[PDB]
Amino acid sequence: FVNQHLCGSDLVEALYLVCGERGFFYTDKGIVEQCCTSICSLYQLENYCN
Repeated sequence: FVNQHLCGSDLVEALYLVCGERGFFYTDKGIVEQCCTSICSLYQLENYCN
């Protein structure tokens, strides 16, 4: 969807548009530190949801 930073608000909003089913995975938070101030990788973000 985007090739820049998104941070929770967008990180979560995207993980939502990324999967759109069971609210993707968002509890442990093994990320958000490089996808908010740094760029991420839609490929990896598309693997958080089941």
